[PDB]
Amino acid sequence: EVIKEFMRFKEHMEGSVNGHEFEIEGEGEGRPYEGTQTARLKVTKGGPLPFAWDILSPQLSKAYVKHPADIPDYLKLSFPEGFKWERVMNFEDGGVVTVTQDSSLQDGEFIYKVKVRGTNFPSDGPVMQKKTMGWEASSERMYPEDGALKGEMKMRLRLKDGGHYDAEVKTTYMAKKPVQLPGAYKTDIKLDITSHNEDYTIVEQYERAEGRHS
Repeated sequence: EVIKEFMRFKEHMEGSVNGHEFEIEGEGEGRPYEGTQTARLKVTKGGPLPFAWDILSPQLSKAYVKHPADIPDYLKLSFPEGFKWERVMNFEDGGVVTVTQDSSLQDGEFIYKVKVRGTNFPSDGPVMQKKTMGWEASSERMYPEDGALKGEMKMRLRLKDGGHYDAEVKTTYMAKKPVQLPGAYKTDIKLDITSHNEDYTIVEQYERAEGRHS
């Protein structure tokens, strides 16, 4: 089995949000079959970012999702070659983030290359004003479509005030080879920022995800 009970990953992210370019590198580790992982991230160009780290967090690892045996683990099955994913997040106030990402397994470690593009966030919004405080747990609706695996969910970012700032998120996950697509199901996910420096140029995150029938 190429995917061991303990697996590390290395990741590179580049992109821009509202004209601000940046780059981030990260290294993480986790238990793929347990659906858990952590990562140490750092801004390597463009720091400090003038927008909420929260919008980048979900872009930083689907090989780490616990699945019952009766649900094909399409994304795990896709390794070592890997899979690619593209996403769009439509924020309630007009902000948008589109992402393209490549995942592969090279020499016992996952390699992630991510490109993010965010635009149209109001300068007085919670994103550009950094007033968000992490995501509430989500439940992504997974389903096979067009020979790919799709994911649909509304995500809620906590607002420093006490409210929430929402996003309708749509993701397409496509294995590099036609590994077995599963039927429709749901994945409960929770991502936590467990540590960060004041200006978020150094940040640590944890995420637990588990697939279950809907």
